[PDB]
Parts: sequence; structure tokens; C-alpha cells
Amino acid sequence: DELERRIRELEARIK
Amino acid sequence: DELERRIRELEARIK
Amino acid sequence: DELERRIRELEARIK
Ligand SMILES: [Pb+2]
Repeated sequence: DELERRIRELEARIK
Repeated sequence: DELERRIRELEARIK
Repeated sequence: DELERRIRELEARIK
């Protein structure tokens, strides 16, 4: 969930 | 696998 | 570590 949380944050910004 | 897929999408959108 | 490194590169790139 830590890695997924960081991916979520990147997605929030980029996507 | 699912997280790799999402990382690939992010990378593609930067590249 | 491979996926974490790729996340780190994305985090660095958009900063
Ligand atoms: Pb890159």
C-alpha cells in the first residue's frame, strides 16, 4: 500500500 | 503486476 | 526495488 500510495499521488498530478 | 502497469502509464506520459 | 526506483525517478522528474 505504500508503493501504491505513492503511485496514486503521481497519478493525481500527472493524470 | 498491477502496479507495474500503472507505473508504465505514468512513464509513457512523461516520455 | 525495481518498481520503487521507477517511482523515485518519476517523483524526481515532476518536482
Ligand atoms: Pb524517466
